[PDB]
Amino acid sequence: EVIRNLVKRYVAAMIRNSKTTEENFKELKQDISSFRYEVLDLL
Amino acid sequence: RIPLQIVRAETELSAEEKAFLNAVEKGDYATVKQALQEAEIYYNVNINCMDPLGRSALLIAIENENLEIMELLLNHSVYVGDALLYAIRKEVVGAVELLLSYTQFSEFTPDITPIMLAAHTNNYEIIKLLVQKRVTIPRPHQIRCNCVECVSSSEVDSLRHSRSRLNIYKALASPSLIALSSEDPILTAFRLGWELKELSKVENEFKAEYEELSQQCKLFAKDLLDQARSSRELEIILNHRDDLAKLKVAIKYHQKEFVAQPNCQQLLATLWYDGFPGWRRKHWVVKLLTCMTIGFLFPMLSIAYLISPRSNLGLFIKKPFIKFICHTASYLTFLFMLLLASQDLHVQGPPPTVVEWMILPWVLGFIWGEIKEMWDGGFTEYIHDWWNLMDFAMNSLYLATISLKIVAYVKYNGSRPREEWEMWHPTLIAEALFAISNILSSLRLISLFTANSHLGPLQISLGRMLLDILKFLFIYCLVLLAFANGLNQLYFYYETRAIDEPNNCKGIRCEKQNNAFSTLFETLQSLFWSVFGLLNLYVTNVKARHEFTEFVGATMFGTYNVISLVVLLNMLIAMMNNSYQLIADHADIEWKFARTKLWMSYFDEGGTLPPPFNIISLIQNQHYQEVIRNLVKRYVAAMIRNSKTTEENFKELKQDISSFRYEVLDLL
Amino acid sequence: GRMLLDILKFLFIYCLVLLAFANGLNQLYFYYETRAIDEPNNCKGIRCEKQNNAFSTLFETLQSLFWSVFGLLNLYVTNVKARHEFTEFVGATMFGTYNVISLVVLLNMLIAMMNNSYQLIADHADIEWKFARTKLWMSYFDEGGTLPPPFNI
Amino acid sequence: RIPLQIVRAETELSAEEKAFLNAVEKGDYATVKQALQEAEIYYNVNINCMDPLGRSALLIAIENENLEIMELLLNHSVYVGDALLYAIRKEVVGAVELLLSYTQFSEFTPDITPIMLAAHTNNYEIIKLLVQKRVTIPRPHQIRCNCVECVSSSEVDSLRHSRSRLNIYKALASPSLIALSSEDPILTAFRLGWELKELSKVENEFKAEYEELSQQCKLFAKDLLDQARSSRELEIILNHRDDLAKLKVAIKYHQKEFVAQPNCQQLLATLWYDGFPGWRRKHWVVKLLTCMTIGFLFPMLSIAYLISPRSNLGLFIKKPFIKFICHTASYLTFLFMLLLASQDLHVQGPPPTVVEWMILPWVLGFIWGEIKEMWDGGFTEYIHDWWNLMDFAMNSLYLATISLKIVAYVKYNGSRPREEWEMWHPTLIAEALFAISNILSSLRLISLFTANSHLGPLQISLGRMLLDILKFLFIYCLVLLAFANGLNQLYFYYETRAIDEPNNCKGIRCEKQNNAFSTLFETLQSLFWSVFGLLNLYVTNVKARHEFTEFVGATMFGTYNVISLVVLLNMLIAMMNNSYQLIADHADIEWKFARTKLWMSYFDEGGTLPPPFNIISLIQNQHYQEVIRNLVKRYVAAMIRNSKTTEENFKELKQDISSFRYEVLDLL
Amino acid sequence: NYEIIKLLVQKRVTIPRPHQIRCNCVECVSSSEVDSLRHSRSRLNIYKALA
Ligand SMILES: CC(C)CCC[C@@H](C)[C@H]1CC[C@H]2[C@@H]3CC=C4C[C@@H](OC(=O)CCC(=O)O)CC[C@]4(C)[C@H]3CC[C@]12C
Ligand SMILES: CC(C)CCC[C@@H](C)[C@H]1CC[C@H]2[C@@H]3CC=C4C[C@@H](OC(=O)CCC(=O)O)CC[C@]4(C)[C@H]3CC[C@]12C
Ligand SMILES: Cn1c(=O)n(CCCO)c(=O)c2c1nc(Oc1cccc(Cl)c1)n2Cc1ccc(Cl)cc1
Ligand SMILES: Cn1c(=O)n(CCCO)c(=O)c2c1nc(Oc1cccc(Cl)c1)n2Cc1ccc(Cl)cc1
Ligand SMILES: Cn1c(=O)n(CCCO)c(=O)c2c1nc(Oc1cccc(Cl)c1)n2Cc1ccc(Cl)cc1
Ligand SMILES: [Ca+2]
Ligand SMILES: [Ca+2]
Ligand SMILES: [Zn+2]
Ligand SMILES: [Zn+2]
Ligand SMILES: [Zn+2]
Repeated sequence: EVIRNLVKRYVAAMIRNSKTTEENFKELKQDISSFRYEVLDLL
Repeated sequence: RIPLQIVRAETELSAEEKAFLNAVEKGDYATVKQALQEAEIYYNVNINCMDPLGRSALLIAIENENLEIMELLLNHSVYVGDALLYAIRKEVVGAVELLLSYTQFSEFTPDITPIMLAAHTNNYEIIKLLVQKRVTIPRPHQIRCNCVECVSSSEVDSLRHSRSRLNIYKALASPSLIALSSEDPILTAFRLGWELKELSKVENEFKAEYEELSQQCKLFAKDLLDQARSSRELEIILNHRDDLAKLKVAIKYHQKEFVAQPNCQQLLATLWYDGFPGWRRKHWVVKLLTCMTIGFLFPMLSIAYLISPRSNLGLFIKKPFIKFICHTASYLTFLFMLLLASQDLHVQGPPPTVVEWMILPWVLGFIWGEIKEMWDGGFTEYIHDWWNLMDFAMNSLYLATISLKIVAYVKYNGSRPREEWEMWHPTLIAEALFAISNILSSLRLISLFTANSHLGPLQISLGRMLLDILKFLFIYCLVLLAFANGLNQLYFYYETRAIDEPNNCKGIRCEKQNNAFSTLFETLQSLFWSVFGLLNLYVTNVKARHEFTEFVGATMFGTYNVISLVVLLNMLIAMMNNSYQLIADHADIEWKFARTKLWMSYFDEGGTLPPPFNIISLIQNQHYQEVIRNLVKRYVAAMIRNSKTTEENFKELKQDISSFRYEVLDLL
Repeated sequence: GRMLLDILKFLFIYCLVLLAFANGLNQLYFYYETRAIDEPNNCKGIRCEKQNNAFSTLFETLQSLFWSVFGLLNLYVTNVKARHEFTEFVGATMFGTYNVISLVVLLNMLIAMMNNSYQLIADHADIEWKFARTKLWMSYFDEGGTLPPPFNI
Repeated sequence: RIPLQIVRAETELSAEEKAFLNAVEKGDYATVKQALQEAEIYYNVNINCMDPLGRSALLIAIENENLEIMELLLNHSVYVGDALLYAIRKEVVGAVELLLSYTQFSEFTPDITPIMLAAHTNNYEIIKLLVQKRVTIPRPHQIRCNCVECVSSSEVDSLRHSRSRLNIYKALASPSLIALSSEDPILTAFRLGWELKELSKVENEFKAEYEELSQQCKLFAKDLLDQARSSRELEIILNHRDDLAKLKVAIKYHQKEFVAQPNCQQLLATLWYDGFPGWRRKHWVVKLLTCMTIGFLFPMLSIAYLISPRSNLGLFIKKPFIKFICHTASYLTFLFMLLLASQDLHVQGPPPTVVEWMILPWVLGFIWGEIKEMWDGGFTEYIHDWWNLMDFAMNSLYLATISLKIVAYVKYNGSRPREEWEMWHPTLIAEALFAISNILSSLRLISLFTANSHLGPLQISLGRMLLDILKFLFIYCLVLLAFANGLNQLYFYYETRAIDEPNNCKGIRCEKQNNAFSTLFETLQSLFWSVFGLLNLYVTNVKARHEFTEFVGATMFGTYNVISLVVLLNMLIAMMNNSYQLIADHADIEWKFARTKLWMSYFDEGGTLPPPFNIISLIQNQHYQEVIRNLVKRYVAAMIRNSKTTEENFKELKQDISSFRYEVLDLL
Repeated sequence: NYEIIKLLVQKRVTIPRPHQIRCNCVECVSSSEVDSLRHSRSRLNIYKALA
């Protein structure tokens, strides 16, 4: 049970540390362009 | 093959519970609202379900900075436990206010409170929002407290108690939490940093965290001082009493960065050159000539102060730079007389000469000044100098010299040649003590390297490398004693009388060295002098034909040489290199702190005359408060600007784009 | 050349220590000064085969403390003809403390200072050298001084 | 007051020309299209107008990655000069293809061409697009070319010529441009890096740029090798002929990173331990015992190879590790015999003893092996070793020793005691030469530290610090010669005959040193030995009572001591510290290169027997091409992935958002 | 990546067991002789997965 608690805490802490690249900007551009194409088609 | 499975299993989400969480993550407001409305009727989706990462719907909404979905979840009465802590850690203004207006796994320890976490984040907006209410932080006990509660908590759970104390001190040492809710932020920062340094000393573990908290408080004080925009404000700050009272308080708490502030140093320099208004812009030759002229006239200035303090010359010595020059010139003349004191020697206990009669008043002035400083400043201040130790040694040696001179004068009258004097004759001991005192007096000039720009930081560096030297001293002494014991044990059998020696000289200080290792004292001296190569090799030889014993002694001596020179001395060089590289970054700040202490030592009325001539509130609080308010405003604005000028940012951007996309698609 | 500045800075502290211990040793030893005739070869001072009167005068004391840096001062110079063993031990202790400072403490500190300064000035060595070499080259661009000595006269 | 105005004025934009440029910057397609259509009718807006930064409308559109507005401008026939260069530098795929299909200020020099700029950017997509057409890059001339065109261009404009050459070599050294359009990328990278290193040597200026281009080519070759996925591919690569031919070519071009490749080293290690299959996983004691057993049996293996090379023992010595062990054991036995050679001495020119008779075949084998290596390998390879210099010195000294022994044997018969022999007697010179040869032979073992993991990189570091030692040698020698000249000039008047000396011994190697500075040769030796403290101080004394001369000589000697020890030796220590810190990062690669050379030296059939026993295509090209194609694909994919895994990115995001906003607003 | 690793471990997935550091079985020596590069790469990948 102690190990289960430690593993939960470690996973949460390491995910937090990782959360706190050019591919990110590419994904942002992709999202904007997909939204733009959807809006243009709908209109 | 290695089978891989889930050792610690959990409760999996249902197909709907996963679609609902995915909708929350994507920010689709319409589907989340539909799921929330359907859960009230059909009870098919648990709105409080976690995810494989442990986050619930509310935590997902908070992490994405989606205020609309967050508020929608809050209106449906979802579990909100510890959500405020996640909102505060995320440093999102919307989540707090939303949440403020309203044993599972948690990423925060049970002792964390909203105000404590906000102070940990050092976020001025959220800290101010929480301080707007009635919030409190528990008072930590004394560093060395021994009450029943402290010992009970330490014994029951040392880890929990230590963690709680560290969290409390992290909360209190927050620059934003000191900017608010603190009468005197500068004094609070000083004392809090001092207490954190003391805790770092006491707490062998967690030492780095307390050190960094103390350094953070020191930097906060320095930045508050940096926000000053006029000389009036700086004077008001430094002269505030809880002159230069607050500067003295800063010096007491070892606030080196605060003292070495460029504006603080500029004000201290304007005070330092009281007489000369344009000393900053002068040539080297002009400054040197002025210093020489002032130094050569120190007796005149001292006499003028003695006769009439209120005159163009009487009060000219009370100026700090002039007073320093006069004291330095007096000490230089004393050293010159000490040098001249060695320019009939058969008289046993001779009367003091003219040079000694001139030296005596300087020694009396030194002793009187030391005891006057002890009487005025106190005891702790006297022993904190660490330069008063050499002064005490000098004064004691001079007093012993005078006592032995008196004893030899009143116990001997005849003129017997020195060749047949006793080994412990009073005159010889007095002369040896006087020579040691002369060495110490001339070495006392090191403390004046602080006043110089080129010699000050170098003196600081050498003084701080003396600590590495001291650390190496212990291991060297252990090795030296070990090999001295071995060599003495081997060689003490062949000890020879001084008569047997070719010139009736025994020991290593003879032209032909002998009996190098016969006694432990002589063995220690021989191993000392072999470091400098002054011990000859034939000292490892004995008259008897014991070639094995001679070779074994020679091998012990060679191993001692190898260690002490090849291994220990090079290790000392490496340690000095590392320490000097470490302390080269902070040399300027330490030097400016030391020089400020030196300058302030000459600001006081007492001790104006150098030896031997020394033996012959509401409105102030209001002004300080308004200046502090201006400083806090400026500091907050500057630090917010600096922070403004992560993957979570891109996640928030994606969340905003997706929410906009879903809204547009629904509307169309 | 740029490390010569660190050497110069260390020179002041070394000279202060040297003068202090020279004053102490001279004060201790000037009573036992001996004439050159009394010496075995009529040679007085430290540049004799048997060193003598190392600390009898301040000038000789300064030279003796200088040569002890290089190990050329023998230990028996701390010995006097009279049986004043306390005086001899005190002089030997002063000499040993001077040795300890000047060699163990001061010389290693000088080495550390030189290491730091050389590491600091290694980045800009090329630019400084090119500036100096440009000055040297331009010194030979002028008509004056074309003929080297002795042809210039 | 200082008036501030525009010294170099330009032509300001009109109110419309500014609104049109602002519309282009914001990405509003509708307003830009309206302005373009209105300009054709009213001619009120110059479509080619610049901005305060010099950018035109097309440059603004390219910089914002706005393909729609760009294409709209292109359809209206705007000025397009040098726009392709900006599109290529921006590394935007859309701009090129758009522009490809179709003296003002420019940010690119006139010698820049589209393919050259694309190669500079090292962008595989654009480089491939440009190579799809028929594009060429000018061939740079020889590094030391002396044709009329090169000298004419250098004299007319040295700056332009140097810039053009550097740009061409930047284009050619592009990893992407070598991945395409190159028959053998590995060989191309090797030779291009070699030529760039040679240019860096020749070009005193621009040295850093050529160095970094060469390093980039070396890294490209190493990465191409890194993309290998099987041992078959690695063998095909290393064995390709334009065995291990390509590895030898890499070693020739000093491709240290390519040679120190872990897979290359693993293959070389499998070749190195031919006999032992499991040497990688063995204990220290087992390896040591095996090495000792093989070394003690080296004569047996040599004899077995001599008698029948085709046997379990005849060909057991041809294995590289076994051959190395046998040669090392042979050299160790030679050194052991050299040590034993010093265990009647009055015979003038005695016959060689049994130990000398055993030593002679080893010397003959050494000489024969050296001349055989010279005959087989060549001259440049022989002199590139830099270890053959010590071997040549040893062989010459041994030959001189043998010649002098023969001369003394056939010119002397009587047995005269050595005390009355001539100073230049042949036996004495022969013995001195033999002793020097013994020193050199024993010192020759340094080259075997390469084979060891712990001793190899240390030897590399010490060898590379020998260069700093050599650099310090010149300044030390200048100082030494200067002070030797001064001391000799001062002291040569008091030169005394050897008879006048107490023991008829003259010079500094006597028990009482004398005439230390009488002659220049003796003065040089005396200043040398004072470095180690072996020169006594009384050598600065003269018989005459010239106390001024003695003091001046002593002061010269003291200044020499101060310089050579305090100043020069500490500066040497500082230089060594800096150089060792610099070369500690690359120690492993250099050591692995040196060890690869050592291992490959034992791969050849020639020189198998150690002394003294030495004196008794289309399908290969196709396989290499397919392997290279796979490597290039993998390298391109990996480098694109690495690059994927700026303020201009945020500017492009803002441009996309604003263009979407304007389109939506117009539609609504 | 904890999420994807958990997703894959939700199924029945296995990772091959590396042999002894100094293993001398027929399979290890056969793989080493046939392709040393491939065998070394596979071992390193397995230990990267397990660590
Ligand atoms: C160096 C050898 C020859 C022994 C010298 C003995 C004294 C003559 C020297 C040694 C240290 C020197 C002192 C080192 C420090 C200073 C700082 C200096 O103050 C300044 O640098 C000017 C700026 C300022 O302090 O306000 C005044 C000279 C003084 C007292 C020096 C005066 C002369 C001193 C005492
Ligand atoms: C050190 C003092 C006592 C003089 C010793 C003389 C020799 C007995 C020593 C000195 C250097 C030694 C050599 C240093 C280098 C090596 C590398 C070593 O090769 C290895 O490290 C095993 C791995 C491999 O090379 O394949 C073989 C032993 C050998 C030749 C050593 C054999 C013994 C040597 C010649
Ligand atoms: C510590 N020490 C020492 O005290 N004396 C003085 C002896 C009394 O004259 C040495 O002479 C000495 C030494 N260390 C050494 O070199 C090493 C280095 C590593 C391991 C060993 Cl074992 C020795 N030597 C030189 C030497 C080498 C071989 C032989 Cl056979 C004999 C002398
Ligand atoms: C400065 N100095 C010195 O001048 N001489 C010459 C004296 C005249 O022969 C030393 O012999 C000496 C020394 N320093 C030392 O080692 C330490 C190290 C740290 C603290 C102390 Cl107190 C001593 N020694 C060795 C020694 C140790 C114990 C004893 Cl009882 C006696 C001698
Ligand atoms: C270079 N040199 C030297 O050769 N001898 C040998 C002379 C022959 O015995 C020294 O004795 C010497 C020295 N350097 C020194 O210390 C400094 C340090 C900085 C500047 C000066 Cl000027 C001197 N000394 C000690 C000394 C100081 C003052 C006096 Cl008055 C006399 C001797
Ligand atoms: Ca004091
Ligand atoms: Ca060779
Ligand atoms: Zn308590
Ligand atoms: Zn050409
Ligand atoms: Zn196996």
